[PDB]
Amino acid sequence: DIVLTQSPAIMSAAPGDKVTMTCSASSSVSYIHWYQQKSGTSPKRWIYDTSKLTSGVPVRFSGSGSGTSYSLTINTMEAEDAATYYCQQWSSHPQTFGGGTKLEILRADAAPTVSIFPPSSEQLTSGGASVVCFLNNFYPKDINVKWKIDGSERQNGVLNSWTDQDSKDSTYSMSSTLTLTKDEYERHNSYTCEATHKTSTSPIVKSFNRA
Amino acid sequence: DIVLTQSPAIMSAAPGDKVTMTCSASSSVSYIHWYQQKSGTSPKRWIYDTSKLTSGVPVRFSGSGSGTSYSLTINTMEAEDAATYYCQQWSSHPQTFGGGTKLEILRADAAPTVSIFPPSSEQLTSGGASVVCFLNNFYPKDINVKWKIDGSERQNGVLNSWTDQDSKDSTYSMSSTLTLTKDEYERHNSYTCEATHKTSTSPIVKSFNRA
Amino acid sequence: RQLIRQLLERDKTPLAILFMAAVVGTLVGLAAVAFDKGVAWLQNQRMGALVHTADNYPLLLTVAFLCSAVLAMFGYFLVRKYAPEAGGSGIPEIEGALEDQRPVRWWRVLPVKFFGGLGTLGGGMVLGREGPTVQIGGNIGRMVLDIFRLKGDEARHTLLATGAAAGLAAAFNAPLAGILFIIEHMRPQFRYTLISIKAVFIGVIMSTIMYRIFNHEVALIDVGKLSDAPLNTLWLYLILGIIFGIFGPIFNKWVLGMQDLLHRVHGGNITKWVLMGGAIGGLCGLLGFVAPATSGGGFNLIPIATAGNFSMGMLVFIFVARVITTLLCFSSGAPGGIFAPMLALGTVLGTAFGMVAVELFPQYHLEAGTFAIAGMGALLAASIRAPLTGIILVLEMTDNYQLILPMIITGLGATLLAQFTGGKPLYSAILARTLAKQEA
Amino acid sequence: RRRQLIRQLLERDKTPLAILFMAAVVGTLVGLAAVAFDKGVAWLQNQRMGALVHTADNYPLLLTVAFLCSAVLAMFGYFLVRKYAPEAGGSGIPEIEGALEDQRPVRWWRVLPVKFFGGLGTLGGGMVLGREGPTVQIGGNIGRMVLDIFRLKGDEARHTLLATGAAAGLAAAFNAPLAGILFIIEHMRPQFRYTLISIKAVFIGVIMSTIMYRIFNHEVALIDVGKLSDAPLNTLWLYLILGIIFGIFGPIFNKWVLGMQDLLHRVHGGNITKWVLMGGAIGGLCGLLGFVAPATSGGGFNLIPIATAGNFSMGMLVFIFVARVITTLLCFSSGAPGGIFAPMLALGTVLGTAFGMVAVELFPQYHLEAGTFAIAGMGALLAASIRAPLTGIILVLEMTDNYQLILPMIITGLGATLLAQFTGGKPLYSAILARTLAKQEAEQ
Amino acid sequence: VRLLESGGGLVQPGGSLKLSCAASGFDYSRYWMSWVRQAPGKGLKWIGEINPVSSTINYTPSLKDKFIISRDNAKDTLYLQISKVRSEDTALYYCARLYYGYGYWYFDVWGAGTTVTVSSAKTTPPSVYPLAPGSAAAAASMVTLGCLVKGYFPEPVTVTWNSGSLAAGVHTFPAVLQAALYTLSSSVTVPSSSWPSETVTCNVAHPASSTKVDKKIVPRA
Amino acid sequence: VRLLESGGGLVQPGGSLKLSCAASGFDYSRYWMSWVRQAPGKGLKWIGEINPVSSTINYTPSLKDKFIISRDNAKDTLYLQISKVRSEDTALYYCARLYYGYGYWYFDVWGAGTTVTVSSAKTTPPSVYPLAPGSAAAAASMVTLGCLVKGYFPEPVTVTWNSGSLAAGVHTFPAVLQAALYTLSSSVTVPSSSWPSETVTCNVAHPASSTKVDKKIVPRA
Ligand SMILES: [Br-]
Ligand SMILES: [Br-]
Ligand SMILES: [Br-]
Ligand SMILES: [Br-]
Repeated sequence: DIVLTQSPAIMSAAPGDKVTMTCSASSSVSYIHWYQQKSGTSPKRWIYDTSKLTSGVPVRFSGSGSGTSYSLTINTMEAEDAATYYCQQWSSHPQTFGGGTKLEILRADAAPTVSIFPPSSEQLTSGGASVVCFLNNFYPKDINVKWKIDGSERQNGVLNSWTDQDSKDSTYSMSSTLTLTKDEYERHNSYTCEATHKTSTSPIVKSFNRA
Repeated sequence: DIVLTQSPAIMSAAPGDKVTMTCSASSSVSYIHWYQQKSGTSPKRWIYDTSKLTSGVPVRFSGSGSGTSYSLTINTMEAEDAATYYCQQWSSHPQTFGGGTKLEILRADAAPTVSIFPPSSEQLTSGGASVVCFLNNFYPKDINVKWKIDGSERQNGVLNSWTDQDSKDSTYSMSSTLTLTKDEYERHNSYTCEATHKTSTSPIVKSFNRA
Repeated sequence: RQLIRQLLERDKTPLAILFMAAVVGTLVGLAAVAFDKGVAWLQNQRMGALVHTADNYPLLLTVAFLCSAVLAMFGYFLVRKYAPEAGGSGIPEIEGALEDQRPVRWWRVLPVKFFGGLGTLGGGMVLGREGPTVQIGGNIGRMVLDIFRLKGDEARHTLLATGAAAGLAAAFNAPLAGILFIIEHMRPQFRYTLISIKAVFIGVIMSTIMYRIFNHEVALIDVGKLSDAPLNTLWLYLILGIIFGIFGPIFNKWVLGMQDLLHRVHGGNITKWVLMGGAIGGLCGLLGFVAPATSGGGFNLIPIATAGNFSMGMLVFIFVARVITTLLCFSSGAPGGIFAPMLALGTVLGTAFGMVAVELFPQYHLEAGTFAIAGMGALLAASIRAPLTGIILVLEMTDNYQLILPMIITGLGATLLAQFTGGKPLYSAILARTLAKQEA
Repeated sequence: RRRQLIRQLLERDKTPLAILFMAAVVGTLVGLAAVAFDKGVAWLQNQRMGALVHTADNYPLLLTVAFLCSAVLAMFGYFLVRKYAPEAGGSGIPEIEGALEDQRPVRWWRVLPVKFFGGLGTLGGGMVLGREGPTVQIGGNIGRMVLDIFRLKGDEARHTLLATGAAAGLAAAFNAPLAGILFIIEHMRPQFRYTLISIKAVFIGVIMSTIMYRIFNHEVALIDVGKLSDAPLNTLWLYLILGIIFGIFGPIFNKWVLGMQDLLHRVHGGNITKWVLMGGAIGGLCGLLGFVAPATSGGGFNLIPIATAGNFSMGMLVFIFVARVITTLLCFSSGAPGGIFAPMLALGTVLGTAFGMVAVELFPQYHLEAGTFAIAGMGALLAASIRAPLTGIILVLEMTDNYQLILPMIITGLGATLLAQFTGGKPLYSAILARTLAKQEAEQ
Repeated sequence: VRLLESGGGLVQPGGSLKLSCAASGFDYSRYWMSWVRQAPGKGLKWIGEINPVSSTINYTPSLKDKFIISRDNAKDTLYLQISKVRSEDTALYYCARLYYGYGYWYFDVWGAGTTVTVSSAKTTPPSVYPLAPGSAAAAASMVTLGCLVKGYFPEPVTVTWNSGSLAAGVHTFPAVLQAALYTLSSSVTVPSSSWPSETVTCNVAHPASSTKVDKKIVPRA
Repeated sequence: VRLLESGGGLVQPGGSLKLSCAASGFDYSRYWMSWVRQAPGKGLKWIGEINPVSSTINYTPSLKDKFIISRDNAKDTLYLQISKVRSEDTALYYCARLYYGYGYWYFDVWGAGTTVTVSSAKTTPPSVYPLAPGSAAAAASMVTLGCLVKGYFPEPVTVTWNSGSLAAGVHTFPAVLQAALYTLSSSVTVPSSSWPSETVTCNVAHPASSTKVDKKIVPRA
């Protein structure tokens, strides 16, 4: 069962660049196909029989290769190509897929949009209290959110979560959730959420106070 | 608009007889089809295109004719051969069926087993009085039922309904019900149900006295 | 000098011929139909007669044998007595008739072949209804030539062809195959002819209608719509073709050689013959019970094989057994064609190839049923050497046009290797053997 | 005559190995050739589709850029014919047919490039012509080219490789292997005497070509019609009627194609300038009509599905018929490189559908679907004009795949071929070589 | 191969309904479908048909848009819409699969049917009464018992003695409609030895009014 | 042409479940059908194929009946039933219609997936809480609303806003596992001159517990 292994596991590039990822096979395979898997969607037949394009795939794409080496090439990548691509063969049963190449987009700076949200009525009614912070549409993807209950720093109970890169604007979004008991969240007044990002020398802060 | 009419409206024959119906059309007919219907079941395709037995139809049946008159026919008729036969053309448009011919198992005559019933202690509670009289199991189907209230003839409030020919023994049954108000009923003593058949020159009287 | 004669008067058949074609086909039609009902009827009798003895097993094997035996003998006799030229298929005889090297003794052959085959086929012998219908057809074409006194090589050759055509058509419900048979194979292919193709059509049409007036709404072979054939798969059909191409002449030898070996058995004596006939015919009706797949026309195991319902074992067995029973029935002069039993042989061999291919190439996503259908007319290609006729015959019967490329390949592949391994059109080798005993 | 045939029945179906190999290469070339030609015609039609977008606002400038665009291409084709190979106008099948009678030369060095690029222009502009003309003749020539390049002696080799070229050519034009083969044996054979055309070779040719075509233009059909309904025996007479209609109309059409060549000759006199200009006028009309009414112009492989499904009103049918009779004559009769086969399939489809339409409302009893009358009538004009029924019938059957309609098709076909004869008509591809040969000698 | 039509019942005059017919055991596409109705007594009458690609729908010389035949091949089901209903529309409705032989089309396979009563009358349940015989008449060798299902609407009811086990020699008489209610009676002839010694029961179901009742036949004391 | 897999969700180790994808829009016979896996954030791994007449069914290197792939052409449905489920089976199951170009088969059209989670934790419906601005919105160009989905068991949920009429401006953040319960939030941004002006609703759906909550963002009064 031919083992297929794909060029870079992850690769950045900026719209305009010619992009190539390669598919390497242990034994010798012929007529491989490629699948595009955009974030949160299902794989889509992209390129097939080595170099034919599935109807609907833009002419910017092309396939090639031969022995134990194959390649998918985007001639002038576009930002809407951000996806994990999978090569697959079925020239020797059982067919087998590669590990995927996650194509990342490089794109100009974009500063996050911070939004702070208090524990809800319904939530407190049930005993909990989560304060939610939304850092939206930033790039690059490295961001440092920082929680300050009544001026002092908090790290006990915080959970983070990042989206994949977007397929239109190529930005990222993050959310940080501080989780506390009702009594806990109540023995304090002013809550702040500090976002630090290459786009601002001084951290972005949003804040709410119970009073 | 083409009209088909079948010669025997009803008819009778003994197991192993030469049964022969008809289908005659107001205008020119071609390749007619025959359907057999038993009571309480969907019609079935029997003969088609003037005379072709359907996949299961026993070989004793047969069609024929042309132009304006066709015929279903049975050599060695059976018990299970009793039903209604509807001819049907589509030689022209729109298509049309015939009246039907009911074929019925002619048996040896039988005398009606007459039975008479007084109103329920339940019907009377709630001011109703129906006196039911069952004339069961008799050949032919012709019969006359007549009621006598204190020896006196009654023609108002009678309701008769014959069953179709019995499957078990090709008899007939008959049901006369006499409906009166609880008072109207209680103002009399002797109720008589008098059945006249061909089996006897004297009616079968069955009665009851409330006393 | 007159360097013209030009082009107008191409496709200009005399109206008289065309009308006569219509009547020829209509006759060959009904004739074919009636013949066909007869064979059915008689097979059915022996089916019912096997019921009156369904408890006593050894008495059953007897009533089957003797039953087919008596019918076989009847047929073999009706030939040896009244028309010897109506044994075998009778296609070579009709072919010779187009070269004017054989006579069309219709007054004899018609009733001889009809009732004759009606006996061999009836007993459940391994022979096809084509032999009878094609020849019967051909003669029916000559009968109407005579009865209406039609002058010209055109009329004679045309009505004789369209008869043999309408005859093959009605035998398979295969109008195209009928027409193609003439034009591809049955035409005297040493020079041009006066065979009017427009007439052949008319004949085939009328015949096919006649066949469909009666035996219709049901197909002779139902196979359903098989899968497709990916380009990367075609090579496997060229291989299968090659196999049929090497086996084609080998089978052609045996049919021929077997005619010889079986001649000795009777010497030409119409009693030892008719007896040896009823021996095989008896063997058939017997075999048509203990294993139905080794006896009879073969139109039964076709669907059962294509669906791959037979194990690899039961296939090889069915193949060998049917090679045997086919030779015994045909080579021994019994009235009845070899086409049908060749279709079954090819089906069976194709399926076997499919079987193997399926487990050697899971990548190709094969279905043995496609190799069956490619192989079906492949023996007709490597033995009759009439591939276009067989390919259209299969395509008309099995209806899987998506397999046309694979069929054409197996076909060609067979026709090619049959040539190169030194083989020859069997219906030519037989007319050649018959004319080489007339002159030598 | 007697011992002659005897034993010599062996050496039936004995084609020389050399011829068989050469057929393989012939087909393979005719294949790729046909494929490349076909891609070219597509590309050019598409350019004119893209060019009509750079002018999709200004309506009168659109009607212009359509016309002129098809006009320039037509003229280029008409020229490439009149200048370098006159014998490559029209279909070119009668030319290939003559070449089998050795009454016409196969000037491959000329025709190949002339027909290829020539038709690639007329077809490209969206003229009402079929790719058969080109591929059958191109095919035929490709067969002769390899004969010469390898110097092959014998009437067998010459005729066979020429036939198998013409065959693989028709095959690749329709993805119709059997049709190709049948074309030769039914029709294309020199049917005045016997031939040395090896049928086993024709096969290999057709096979190779058909594969070549399928290596590229595959997974999609030229005509998709879906599986139509069946035809009850009591319905067959309606097909013989339709056949008769095609049979009376067949020679009537054959007159017009012929007479129209005449009438159009005058307009240019034989003058390579008035011609090439008259050409680009028709070619221009086509690319224009191919916008304002697409169903009146182009190959016709588009209205076939749309008509069979009965999506056209009886009115739009009658119109499409008239318009296409007109545009078909103007394109073919005027020497433009490109066959008349495909346009004839459309005309027959359209007429069969019309008959079906009427039949459907006259016989609700029969439970008709006009779509079957379309399919029966599709190869019916090919039967009463080319007089090659068995070829057209298998052509249709290979393209539309409704074998249940074989009986009705055979009947409409034969019904057409019969009445074409009796009304006094003649195989169109024969009446055309009869003329080019007659005009050749009458010019001495 | 089973056709199963449903969707009939009680409708008020001037109302509408949607009879359904669900196919199985065959490729429901490929076939022309049809509706034929049988008015009680009367005979068979054809409503209309519809082909597989819905491109043709023919109805009887019925007047302007009375019926609307349609089909959904996706669910393998045939629909009939009858609007502006009348007494005339009171009938048993069959869907049928259309075929042919020589091409003169016939009604190939039919369904069980659905009954459509069109009337103003209100759905009322049945009152159920035993018909034991009076000690006036002879206990005999064969004893006849009974059941009066009185005044219900509409049809049908179903009568079955001793959970339908005692099926031997039962009679059920066709119900009779008087003054917008139905009445029928069921007979049963049983050996003198079997009743009253053993319990004969009368099981009546009129599901139109969600009625299930069982009336024990006891002798008249 | 659509494929809709289902019947995934929670299975206990050693248990077994019948995944089942419903096909429509193409003749479901004539098509080889297949099943491919995707473990959370890992690569595609083929499970098994099956031909139209269910006569050829190949699996990947697996055991006795680890996988058992069926198919019901009567219902255009494909089945996969995994038994004795170990945790490597915790993945997204795709059903793919198979096809070829030149002949080497590819996975033609893929479904949307079903998730199968091999765990013990009881299936838990989400608690959906609305996150609205802090009673003192800066009232900028846009306003950012979100609703928070807390404590539910198997993945996934699928949050959407105004039943999908609110397409642009939405961000559903990947869930995070914490004490065997998943938690996520979704973010929507709309013109401030449009809310509270118009109503903004949070349509959370948790398929595994068949629960579906529809929360409305109540402007902190
Ligand atoms: Br012979
Ligand atoms: Br034979
Ligand atoms: Br020309
Ligand atoms: Br042409």
